[PDB]
Amino acid sequence: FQSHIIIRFDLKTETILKTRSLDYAGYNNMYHYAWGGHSDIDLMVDENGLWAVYAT
Amino acid sequence: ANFPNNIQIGGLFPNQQSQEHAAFRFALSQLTEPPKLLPQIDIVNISDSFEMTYRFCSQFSKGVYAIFGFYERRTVNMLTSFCGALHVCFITPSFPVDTSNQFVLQLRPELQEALISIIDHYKWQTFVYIYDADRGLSVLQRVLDTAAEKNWQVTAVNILTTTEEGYRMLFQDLEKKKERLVVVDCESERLNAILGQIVKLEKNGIGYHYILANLGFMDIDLNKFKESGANVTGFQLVNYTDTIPARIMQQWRTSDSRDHTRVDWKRPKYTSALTYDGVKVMAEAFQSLRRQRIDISRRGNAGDCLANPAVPWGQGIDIQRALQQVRFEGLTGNVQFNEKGRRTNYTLHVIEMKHDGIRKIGYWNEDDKFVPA
Amino acid sequence: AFPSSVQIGGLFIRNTDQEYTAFRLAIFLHNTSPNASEAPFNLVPHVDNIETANSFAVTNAFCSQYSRGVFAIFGLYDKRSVHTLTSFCSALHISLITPSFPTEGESQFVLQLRPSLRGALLSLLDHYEWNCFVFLYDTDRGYSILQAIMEKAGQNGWHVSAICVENFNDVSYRQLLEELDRRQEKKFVIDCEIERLQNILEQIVSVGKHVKGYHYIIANLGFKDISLERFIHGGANVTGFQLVDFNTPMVTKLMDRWKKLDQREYPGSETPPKYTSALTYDGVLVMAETFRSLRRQKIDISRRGNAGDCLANPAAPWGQGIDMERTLKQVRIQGLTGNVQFDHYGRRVNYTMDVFELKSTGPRKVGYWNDMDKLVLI
Amino acid sequence: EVKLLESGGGLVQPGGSLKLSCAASGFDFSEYWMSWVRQAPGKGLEWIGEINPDSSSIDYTPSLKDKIIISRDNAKKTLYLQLSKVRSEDTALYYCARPRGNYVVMDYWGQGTSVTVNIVLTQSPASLAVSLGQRATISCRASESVDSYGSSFVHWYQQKPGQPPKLLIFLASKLESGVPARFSGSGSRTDFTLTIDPVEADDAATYYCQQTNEDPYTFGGGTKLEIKR
Ligand SMILES: *[C@@H]1O[C@H](CO)[C@@H](O[C@@H]2O[C@H](CO)[C@@H](O[C@@H]3O[C@H](CO)[C@@H](O)[C@H](O)[C@@H]3O)[C@H](O)[C@H]2NC(C)=O)[C@H](O)[C@H]1NC(C)=O
Ligand SMILES: *[C@@H]1O[C@H](CO)[C@@H](O[C@@H]2O[C@H](CO)[C@@H](O)[C@H](O)[C@H]2NC(C)=O)[C@H](O)[C@H]1NC(C)=O
Ligand SMILES: *[C@@H]1O[C@H](CO)[C@@H](O[C@@H]2O[C@H](CO)[C@@H](O)[C@H](O)[C@H]2NC(C)=O)[C@H](O)[C@H]1NC(C)=O
Ligand SMILES: *[C@@H]1O[C@H](CO)[C@@H](O[C@@H]2O[C@H](CO)[C@@H](O)[C@H](O)[C@H]2NC(C)=O)[C@H](O)[C@H]1NC(C)=O
Ligand SMILES: *[C@@H]1O[C@H](CO)[C@@H](O)[C@H](O)[C@H]1NC(C)=O
Ligand SMILES: *[C@@H]1O[C@H](CO)[C@@H](O)[C@H](O)[C@H]1NC(C)=O
Ligand SMILES: *[C@@H]1O[C@H](CO)[C@@H](O)[C@H](O)[C@H]1NC(C)=O
Repeated sequence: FQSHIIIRFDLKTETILKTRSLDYAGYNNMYHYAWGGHSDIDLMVDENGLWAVYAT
Repeated sequence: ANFPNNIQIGGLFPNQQSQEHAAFRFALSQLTEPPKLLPQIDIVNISDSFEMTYRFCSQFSKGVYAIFGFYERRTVNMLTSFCGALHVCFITPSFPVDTSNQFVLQLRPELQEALISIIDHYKWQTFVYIYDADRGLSVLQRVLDTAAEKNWQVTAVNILTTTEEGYRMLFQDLEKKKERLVVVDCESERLNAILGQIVKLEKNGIGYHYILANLGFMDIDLNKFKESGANVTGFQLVNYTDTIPARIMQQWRTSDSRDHTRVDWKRPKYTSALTYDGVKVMAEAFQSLRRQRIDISRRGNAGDCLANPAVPWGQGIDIQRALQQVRFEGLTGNVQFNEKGRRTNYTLHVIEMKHDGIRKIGYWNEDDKFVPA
Repeated sequence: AFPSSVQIGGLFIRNTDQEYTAFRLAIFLHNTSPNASEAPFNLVPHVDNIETANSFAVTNAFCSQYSRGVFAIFGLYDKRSVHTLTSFCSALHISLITPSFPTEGESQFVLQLRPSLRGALLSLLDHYEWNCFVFLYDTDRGYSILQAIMEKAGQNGWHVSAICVENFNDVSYRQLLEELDRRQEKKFVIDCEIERLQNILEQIVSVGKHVKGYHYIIANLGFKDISLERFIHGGANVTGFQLVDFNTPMVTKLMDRWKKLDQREYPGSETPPKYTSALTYDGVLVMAETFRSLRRQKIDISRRGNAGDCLANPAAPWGQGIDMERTLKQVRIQGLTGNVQFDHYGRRVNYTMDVFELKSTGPRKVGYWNDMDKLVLI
Repeated sequence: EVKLLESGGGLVQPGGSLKLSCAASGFDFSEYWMSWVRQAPGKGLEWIGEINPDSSSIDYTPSLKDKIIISRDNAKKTLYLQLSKVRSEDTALYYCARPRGNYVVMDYWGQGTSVTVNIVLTQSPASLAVSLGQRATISCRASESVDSYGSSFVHWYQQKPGQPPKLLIFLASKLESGVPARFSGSGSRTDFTLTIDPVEADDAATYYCQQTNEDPYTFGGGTKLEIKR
């Protein structure tokens, strides 16, 4: 919340492992989508792996 | 409970010293009902959209429920958009406009149709329309379109863009023919200087029929236009002979609490009556909200006005419906708004003055049109 | 110590694909330039296509661009968004370069690229000796043309039948045309939007008034961009104005790149550029010229401390914004629309347009209108 | 400027009812309500009675309400006040005045006459004497607020013995109409001040500061002004 920090959380063991910082990314409605709503960072996956779409 | 004990009402006033502010304060002081209205009045330049939107956002963040203020041609679209987006009601006595939402309650009734009916009654076919640029050009379009259907000859003259020499040439062209017909559509504070210009260097008498397109006929000094053959026809919305307006003005006169500014007299304006009735419709709407036991109180402090996922509060539609479904008798008469937020089902007293005095020649309605009397 | 990257703002409107394409092409041509003097910096555009929700969306976009630290904003507006955008740009000392319809009230921090169309229209209506005609107009671009026409009619004794066709449909267009032909009205002046003008022309062809004996004057800055094919065969009198000269070395130099562009990478390049796209290109050139002139003036441009919220309790105008506006009003460049030069009100001054007429072979250049030389015929 | 005529001042019998004729010439009482004020010799004025412009309901003095009854007609513009059991101290100078809130010119009190049958303030200097054309300043300290409901709610009345009192400065924003006096309220005015410049022989009268902020409007001790030769 209110930070450019990507957090990995376990849904089975309910613990924390990694809390990294997305380098040079906007947060708190800085680079949101057209609908807004604090969507500055969008995390997705595909057949090649894990990708993050943001703005710089 | 049903309604909060105190309800915050914002206000955007052009200046601190005005008769409208005195009417606002007196109408607030008159009410004694359990729903109390706490006013937050800010002096804001109405010709600047940045200052007006800063005041609007500050009042929205403060937690107001409705805003009573004035606008201009520059800030009408901004106010309409913000009220339609944030679902905040705005009650205004300013000039009506066609581009508006249902959240803007315009207390001033329209006049673009009564003027056409009056012109048609007088069988006018060639006339000079002197209009003000910073007052809305919808009435000018309507006049031009009606001329296009009815093959009239309208000479459109702007007040700002015409100097004294242009007025002299125009009026010489008017006295070239016999029937001089002029329709003036301008506000009283400028119509006074306009009429002084007409009576000082130009002249009238035995002809020169004027139709003054304004809501107040007693608000202007017609003594200069008196003692001559010029005929003046105008519209009157409020007259101080009926029981309710006379009682309200008598309570205003013998007020234990002294009013602000300097005076409240010397040709009182109809905008003060519109402000009084705006406070009254606000009060009756909030009392009707309390009567129906519909919850209006804010569940949490309002955030920033510029939130991109701006969701509307759920009580805004109820507030707008309560403000719209109002019918009472006030200073200006029957106050009733249609589904579009403008005043409907009203009357104007058509008053003519032809070197004898004041004579009412009929009245104009939205259904019966101009009925002579 | 001028910054190597200068941030500019871009605000775009619904149906602005081609003007945005021209903006991007101009950014490409400025950024990747072989000459080191043409590009001593790099333009960074912060672009917002809002699909306007009036002043709310305009204010949101303006605040979003203002927080990023832009120096000037290249934005468009309509009748519902000109006042709020101009007031926000003037209050916060942010320059606004606009190719949209010209205005009069806004006199601070506004540079309008579109020239006024009242002088050429009045000169054409008085050289043609028109005294009784029908003016079909709309209020999507202001009231200046209608006010000027009514003032000229009052001062000259003309008979102008003014009709607003904003809420008119095709059937109502046909009824209006038949009614006007019944009153023996054959002289028309049309001042409407492009789609509305095309619909009016289609209705005119539908009722059959494109035959000889009917005269139409188009109050548009682009005459060759209007599909006038049936009017050539019918023989109707059509007179119009053109702002960009296609037989200019700069314009054909641009057109060489325009026909070589890719549609899938530069959308809207499948058609020749309109006058709005040419004004956008000229505006980008004007921004580059004024930034270079600010570089030559040893003025260190920066918005490090002014980046924040627009609606702060104390107004915090940009300190160097008046320098940017003074440098912007002093430019005099040569571009697609000819001589681009501005007065102290930020309006177009010293511009030349070409008055064309429709003949049996096509549009024929008849004359040219200049600001100080009025209408000169060939 | 409306005209007020009041004549017929004379002694009466012991306990006999007395009446004063107050005629509003040039205007009517419907425009401005007529109020009667009683002032004793060498003492501040007291509100004897307040009437209405539409002749609906009338008031009386806060000290003696039922002891005096005043009847006024706006259409005839005539007011008459009567009382019972008149004593030596009850025979004071009664004067009628139009409402000053309508206009500056409307603040024209009647002539007033005497027979032989609030607001607290202190004005300084009590003894003032300057030559013609000089500038005079008098400070009237008050224990109440200097301004009620934002604007000032005090006034200065230039009264003389046997002459009709006139209000020169009212509410520190509207001076006397018709004849514009050079002395008027200005500034914040914690104490009521009015700089008279230049002075004149006709401008020599007793200036009393009455504050309308404190109910009711009662004339204070005031300051005496003359023309030094
Ligand atoms: C309320 O806001 C309006 C803006 O809508 C203010 O009007 C603006 O006033 C300024 C001066 O304070 C004008 O700037 C000057 O314009 C003249 C040309 O008229 C130019 O020669 C000067 O160099 C200077 O730029 C500005 O044009 C004007 N804007 C308009 C009329 O649209 C108004 O002053 C504000 N009122 C108050 C009491 O603050
Ligand atoms: C303005 O009003 C006067 C008064 O009614 C009009 O004068 C009348 O004109 C008609 C026809 O010209 C005569 O039959 C009447 O006898 C006139 N009445 C008087 C009292 O003189 C005058 O025509 C009106 N002006 C306009 C332009 O309609
Ligand atoms: C237009 O306004 C008039 C004035 O108030 C309305 O007339 C009132 O109607 C109600 C209900 O029909 C009556 O109880 C009142 O006695 C009427 N008052 C007067 C003075 O006649 C009229 O109903 C309104 N019309 C509409 C369509 O709302
Ligand atoms: C209008 O534009 C023309 C150019 O089209 C200006 O003529 C130029 O004037 C400058 C001097 O200021 C010369 O150095 C150029 O060589 C001229 N260019 C020519 C003649 O093609 C003209 O001065 C402009 N007028 C105004 C009033 O700005
Ligand atoms: C004034 O209002 C009264 C209300 O009783 C009405 O009878 C009269 O006709 C009105 N006068 C005018 C001129 O409208
Ligand atoms: C590039 O253009 C500029 C401006 O005309 C000129 O000063 C410079 O010499 C040019 N450079 C080259 C390498 O031609
Ligand atoms: C049509 O245009 C031509 C060329 O300008 C002109 O000579 C002719 O008079 C025009 N005819 C009409 C009917 O306007």
